[PDB]
Amino acid sequence: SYATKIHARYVYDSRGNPTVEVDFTTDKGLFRSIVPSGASTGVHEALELRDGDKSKWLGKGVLKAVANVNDIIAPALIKAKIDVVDQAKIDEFLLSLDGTPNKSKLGANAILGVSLAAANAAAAAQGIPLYKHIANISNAKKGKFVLPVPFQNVLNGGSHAGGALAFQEFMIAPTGVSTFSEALRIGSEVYHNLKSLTKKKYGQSAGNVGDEGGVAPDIKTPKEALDLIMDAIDKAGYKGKVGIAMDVASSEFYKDGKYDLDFKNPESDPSKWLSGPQLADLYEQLISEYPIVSIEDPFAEDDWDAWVHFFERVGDKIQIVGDDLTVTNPTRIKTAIEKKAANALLLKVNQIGTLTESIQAANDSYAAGWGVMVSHRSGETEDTFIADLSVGLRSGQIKTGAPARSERLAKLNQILRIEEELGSEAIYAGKDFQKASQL
Amino acid sequence: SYATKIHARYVYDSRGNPTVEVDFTTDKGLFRSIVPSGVHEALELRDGDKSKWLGKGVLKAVANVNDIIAPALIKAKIDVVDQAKIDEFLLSLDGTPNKSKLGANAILGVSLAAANAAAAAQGIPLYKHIANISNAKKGKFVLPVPFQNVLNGGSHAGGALAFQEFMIAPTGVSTFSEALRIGSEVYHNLKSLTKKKYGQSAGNVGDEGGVAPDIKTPKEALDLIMDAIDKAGYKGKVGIAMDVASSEFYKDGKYDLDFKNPESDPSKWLSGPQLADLYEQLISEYPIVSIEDPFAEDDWDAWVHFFERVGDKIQIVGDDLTVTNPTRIKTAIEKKAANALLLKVNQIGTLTESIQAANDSYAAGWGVMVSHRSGETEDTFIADLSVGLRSGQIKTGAPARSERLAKLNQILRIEEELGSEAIYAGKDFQKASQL
Ligand SMILES: O=C(O)[C@@H](CO)OP(=O)(O)O
Ligand SMILES: [Mg+2]
Ligand SMILES: [Mg+2]
Ligand SMILES: [Mg+2]
Repeated sequence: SYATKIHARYVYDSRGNPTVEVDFTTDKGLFRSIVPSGASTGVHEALELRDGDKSKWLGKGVLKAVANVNDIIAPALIKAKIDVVDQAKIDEFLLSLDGTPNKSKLGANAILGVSLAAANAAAAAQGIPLYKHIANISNAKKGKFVLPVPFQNVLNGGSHAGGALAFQEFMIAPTGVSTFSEALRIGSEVYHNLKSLTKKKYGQSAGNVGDEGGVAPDIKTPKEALDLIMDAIDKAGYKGKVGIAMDVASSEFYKDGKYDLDFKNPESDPSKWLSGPQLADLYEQLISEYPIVSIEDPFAEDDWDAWVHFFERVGDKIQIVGDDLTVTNPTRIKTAIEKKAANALLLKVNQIGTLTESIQAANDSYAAGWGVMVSHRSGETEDTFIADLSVGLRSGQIKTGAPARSERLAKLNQILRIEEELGSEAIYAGKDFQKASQL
Repeated sequence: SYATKIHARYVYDSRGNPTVEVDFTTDKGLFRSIVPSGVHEALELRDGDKSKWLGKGVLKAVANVNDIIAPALIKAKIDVVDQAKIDEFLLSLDGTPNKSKLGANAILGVSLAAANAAAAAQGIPLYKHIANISNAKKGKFVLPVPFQNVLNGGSHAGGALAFQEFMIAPTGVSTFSEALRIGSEVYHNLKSLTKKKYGQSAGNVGDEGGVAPDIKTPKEALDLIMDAIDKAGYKGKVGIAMDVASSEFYKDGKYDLDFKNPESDPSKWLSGPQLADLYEQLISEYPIVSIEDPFAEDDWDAWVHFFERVGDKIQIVGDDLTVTNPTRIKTAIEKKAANALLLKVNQIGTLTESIQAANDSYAAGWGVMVSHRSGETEDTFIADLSVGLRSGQIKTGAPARSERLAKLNQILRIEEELGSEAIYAGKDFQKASQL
């Protein structure tokens, strides 16, 4: 099976900004993939190509990226007649057209849609589900399929919501149940309880949501957020069954070698900005005070010494996830493994730009004993690729939003479909999320 | 082409509540539909088990599809292209006047999925199959004006603002693509202005993707929208629509525009005529092109009087008035209460009945605005429905949250597919079905 037609268009993401959609046609039909887009994007991410025409979409058009697909990538790839099942060859071909380390000739947002749609087409060519094709090409361990713990960002801050809260994501992780369906039900019940409690304490507007569907109360401290979530877990009836995770996204508030926990205040007092050591101490206290099982981007994207020190302190007690640190990039992951800076990778296909490189990132992580959490971006779409990716890679953990806003539920609903299809051939990762690939 | 397998499951809607999804398999493949969620409505069946989803499970509706509808329909071997026969069969199976045995949520999923299978059986897009079975005027397809709910009040905001929905309608351009782009730009400008004026928190979004700052008066809301249109660079090109949802503040035959204040002075509540005056003033000061539920759901005389006043200058839309209900619709047409209907397919429960309600409206010279629900999904059926029915109007949210954008994105795909065989309804949205 090879591409007969490849056509790109722009569509609107969940924030109302344009992004790239690719239609990849073979003998088996038309396969569509849509590229997501971040807000708190790491400086080391592959290039997201935007038009910069201030008169259209506030400079956020993707007409140039779409044209790169239609006029450069499409005719070259179609001429090549590459078997879509050979994902590595598809991706090698796409990388050859760009020839830059950060995909800055064509744009990662031109390349990725083609890479992902090829994988969908390949699944169809073999008459297998996408998650099985991914398990094949990633060399996942053979046995039961592992369904991921849904890490649900139920309270949004940082760059994803207006208000004072600096830390980006406060997540629940329903690890203390035996099935994915139960975990999603519990997440939805805790979330609804949280919405009710948030409106009662902070007013109706606090129950409106951030970019990823979490409630967005205007609060200044992590303690206030965590206390709210603990109350929701308790009032929903699931005390002791629900872990908490954070994405600090600390690069967003790293200034003058320090960390501003009031960074959205134009008049933030710089005498109150924390050093690396001061911020590390705050985490150690929170990890003791709350059932926090995972912290992501606790220090800035190149603040290696701070990660290394913190890992020495608490790496055996919690999952420590690289996101902006690692940017789903094997070269950065190598450095992080050598330095002992983290013990898990946040896997974002659009940080690196091809499925093959994303899978290499995952396998490099697994080889080092790391966990992998497959992730959405804050600018998401109706695309559901990451659901199948999370299952195929046997990650045992996915981050794809609060159980609100359908760019989030679309992924969670797809896992429900996968769970039903597999029946007893699947197990839910549950408490084993961190080492799920080995199960 | 007939059903070889029909299977339902629950999935989660855009508010995190369960809803029904149907997989309908034929020789052409698997076709999926998902049902949305919000005495005159078809009834959605919920489980009421307070220990699961706070009583909002749809296990019973799902079981009705799997154990009752699927085997009966599969046995009957009905050609899916014959939507009317499919829906007649489904209605016969239930037999109740409001679909309360099997549930409207069980019935609609099968009805919509069958339509998708039927399009595939004929090798045509869903919007074309809908055009065919609805007997839409032959000629160019009409792409709808997106009525985009950018700013919320009423029960959706903590301020005094009594009116429920403020929408933009980018009518002053020649293409759907340009309309949607302008809508996105105006929305982003509105968000920015809202955060500046009311604080960063006021930028966080409601169920349909709009913002809900603490606003005091309709004038304050409309001035904010006008400022966003102007700052975005599209002065004169963008209409405004309102959903007043006036039943929410109708008390003792009067209209309390400060209904969220428990000490609202009843001597300041507006009479029907005073509220009509207010609307007339707003229509003269702002480019308001449509008002939904300007008067309460059974305050018929008020609608009739208001229609005689301004029915020739603006669209007047029934929602609570009409409830996608054939008899309420008849009454409204006979009384001359309004000139447009909100079409909510899940309020009536089959595609055939939805199309009948649209055609009854068109026959009376009414407009039809195809509508989302508050609880939406990644399903895009209503995009193809708005195009196939030649409605010229769709209400499917702000340009934020993908249960809203998925519909608008589908229209982009339809637009590209059609090229010169499509026209944008633009300023002609009211009578688009006759364009
Ligand atoms: O930092 C993050 O983990 C992401 C995903 O939630 O947000 P964004 O896509 O804006 O980077
Ligand atoms: Mg980020
Ligand atoms: Mg992150
Ligand atoms: Mg209404």
